[PDB]
Amino acid sequence: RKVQVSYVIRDEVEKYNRNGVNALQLDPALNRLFTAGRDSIIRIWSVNQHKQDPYIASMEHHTDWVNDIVLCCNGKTLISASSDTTVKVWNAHKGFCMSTLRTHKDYVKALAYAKDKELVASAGLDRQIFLWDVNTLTALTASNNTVTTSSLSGNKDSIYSLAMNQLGTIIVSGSTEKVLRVWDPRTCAKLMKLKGHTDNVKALLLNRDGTQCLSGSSDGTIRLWSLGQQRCIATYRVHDEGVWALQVNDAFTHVYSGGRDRKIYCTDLRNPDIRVLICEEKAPVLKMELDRSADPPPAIWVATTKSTVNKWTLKGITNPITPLCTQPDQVIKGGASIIQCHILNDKRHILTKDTNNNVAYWDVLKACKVEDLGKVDFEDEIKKRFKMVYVPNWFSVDLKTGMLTITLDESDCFAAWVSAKDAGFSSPDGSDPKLNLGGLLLQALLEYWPRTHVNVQKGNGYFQVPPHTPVIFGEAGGRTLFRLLCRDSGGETESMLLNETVPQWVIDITVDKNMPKFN
Amino acid sequence: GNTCYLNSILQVLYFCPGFKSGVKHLFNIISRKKEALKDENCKEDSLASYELICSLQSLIISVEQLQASFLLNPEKYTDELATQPRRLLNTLRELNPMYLQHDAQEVLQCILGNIQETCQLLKKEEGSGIGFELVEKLFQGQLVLRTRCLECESLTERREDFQDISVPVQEDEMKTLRWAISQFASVERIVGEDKYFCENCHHYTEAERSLLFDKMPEVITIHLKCKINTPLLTPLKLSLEEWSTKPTNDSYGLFAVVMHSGITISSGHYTASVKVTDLNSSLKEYEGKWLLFDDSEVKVTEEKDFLNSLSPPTSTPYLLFYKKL
Ligand SMILES: COc1ncnc(C2CC2)c1-c1ncc2[nH]cc(Cc3ccc(-c4nc(C(F)(F)F)cn4C)cc3)c2n1
Ligand SMILES: [Zn+2]
Repeated sequence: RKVQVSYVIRDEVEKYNRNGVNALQLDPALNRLFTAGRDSIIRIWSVNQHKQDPYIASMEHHTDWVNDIVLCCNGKTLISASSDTTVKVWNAHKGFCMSTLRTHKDYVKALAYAKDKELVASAGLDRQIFLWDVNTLTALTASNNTVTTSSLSGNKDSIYSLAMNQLGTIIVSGSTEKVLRVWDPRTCAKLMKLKGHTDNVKALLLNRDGTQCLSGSSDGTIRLWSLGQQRCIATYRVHDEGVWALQVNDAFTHVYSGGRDRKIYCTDLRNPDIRVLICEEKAPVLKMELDRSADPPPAIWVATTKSTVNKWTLKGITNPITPLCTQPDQVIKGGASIIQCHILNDKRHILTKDTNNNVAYWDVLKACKVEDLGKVDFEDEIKKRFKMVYVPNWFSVDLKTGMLTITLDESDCFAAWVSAKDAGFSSPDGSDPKLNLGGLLLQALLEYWPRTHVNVQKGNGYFQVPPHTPVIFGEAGGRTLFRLLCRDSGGETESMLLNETVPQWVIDITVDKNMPKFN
Repeated sequence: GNTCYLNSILQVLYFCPGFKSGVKHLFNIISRKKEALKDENCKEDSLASYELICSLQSLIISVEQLQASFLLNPEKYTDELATQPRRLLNTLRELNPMYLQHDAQEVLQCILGNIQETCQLLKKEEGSGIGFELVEKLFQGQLVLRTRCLECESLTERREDFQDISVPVQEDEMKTLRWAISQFASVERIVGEDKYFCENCHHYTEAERSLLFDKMPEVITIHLKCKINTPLLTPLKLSLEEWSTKPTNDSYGLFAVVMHSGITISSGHYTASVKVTDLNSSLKEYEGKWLLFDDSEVKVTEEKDFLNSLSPPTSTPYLLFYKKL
């Protein structure tokens, strides 16, 4: 119901992940790696040793965390699940968003894939799993706009993992319900309620023909289940804390596991005594992806809460508790997440602090960085820039992505009325009216929208936000309605979607050019 | 007399371990101060709280005198058995802003809080001029309010104190005490419109508001919410290791039950019952039996008769008490 207008303060292209990565996907034929960073940016890299800067491309059409990604059709299509309650379909070769299914009610957490059927499934916190055909989604445009769900129901709590076998005949869902719920993706019927775990499950796996299942819960227990027998055949205890990521070899023999305890283990399912500590990462493991260039996997990629992604080799050809790797073979370095922020007393500028304690100075009005301050004291610098003039709060700062996301809500967006002379806008005739910061910023964001262009002007008449500044219209709570760059407002499709999406409390100021008034 | 709601919990407190010697060695200090000021200027508000300890000591001395004679209905002999509760109730009502019948749990918490208040008032004149940890280490414990961010699975911990454990009966049919304890202490999930903002994740995540027990008192008091004439299962032995922070094998045993008679709580009659163990002095004849208190009449009844008086729907229990075994 209540719509808020947000925008991201960033560089036009962020090469490195400004946040952690939640999922990994590897293209074997093209030697490409897809990292689903929590900074709403899916980054494509090259996995060659010959590369020194292995950056390839970015896909930045998402809004919140990106939790799971899936490659399809020999690496031609990709499907991404995100915390913005959307499931996006992209071209994997050229890295651009093709479609955005806005079906989930809550966060979209996991994706299951079957490559023999080219079939995908999305699950999240909305207690519903949706099935999709890949070729049906790839043939979608603004004209071809027809695709509903074939939902599976039954989950008595939120879902956190999903998996399908290679043939695409059995699907399983892991929830905070502490119970694995199995369905038939072909007939959409409840099969069994495996009742073994005692905590939330965050990783699932299946063999090729869908006969055995692997489960990794937050209780430190890995579990191997026989499908036809409806029972857990084995429970391995190789981790101190929760198990969050699972991988298995081609023959469905060894399980590769990690989690809160950064230790990663390759444990033989037929004998748990045959386990090797691969490596202990610096951060808790979020997800892993095996290299399948040989039946003995050569290496494995690990994505943790940190921004960097590692590639650890698997070459045992020691004995006790030695980690198999003292340091990773390859490292894809990520950025630094803006962890702390403070708004000055003038409500015009912002002082931010990232992971490396580097302080930065920004102008939220102009939507740009002013300068980088280095490793200075944050509180001392806050008290060092002390301006006495009072300005009301007219916005909010958000770091759900790791970057600056400025949000404006209808209730207090137009609350700031500052003096033009105090705002820094020097008129040649020495004039000084009162200016609304919210209205000026709204007109700067919609500067490239011809519907606001009334005879003709273009902008607020004082400053211009960068044209690459991503503007978002989102519902309070988690729902994201629309997203586009500023300069992209000139497109006819974007213009119509704005005409339909822009709320009235933004229209009456940016289009009708009326006074904001009070309350 | 018409003071059953107070007399029941008074009879219950009489058989609480450490309460007797505790109030004895606490009133010793008050008598010492009286005589010391007799040989040698405090606030009246604290003086009122001082006096009820002496009143309680006189009461307990009279109850000990009545126990030695094995007189089960002193109504024809001594009116004191009814006059002393009024002497205590006047001071109680004076010590409170609150209010012929009222809550039997409110008066229990009020008496315990007044005893703790006078304990603090005597503490403030001991080191500035064990003994004063009576209510704190008999009925009050250490509750823990850890909630877990289901994303990063981090725990945020908070500590609180508690004397009573209010507990419901039915859901919104025969529920064991485990179910009723879970209804109070188990998990409420945070997910949906209003999620939990995790500082570690810096993000909206799911959470689990759960209650836990860290350090337990010597006696556990259990309040039972209701009126509902449908009782539940009342287990004799009890252990709180299922809902404990640090799982320890400190088990407890039921030893006192306060029951309510009448549908209307406005003028319902409270009846008491207490089990007797560790009677080291002499009386093994009463060892294992249950004393029942109805008005001025105390009776001895076997354990099975009392357990059948509980189970079927005449008088439903209102308060339970479990001491450490
Ligand atoms: C604990 O009673 C109270 N405590 C605290 N306040 C009170 C009064 C409310 C201010 C009472 C209270 N209430 C109603 C009562 N009717 C008769 C009495 C006197 C009596 C009580 C118990 C015994 C006894 N004791 C054992 C045993 F097993 F402990 F050895 C066995 N028998 C039979 C013998 C006489 C009485 N006392
Ligand atoms: Zn968290």
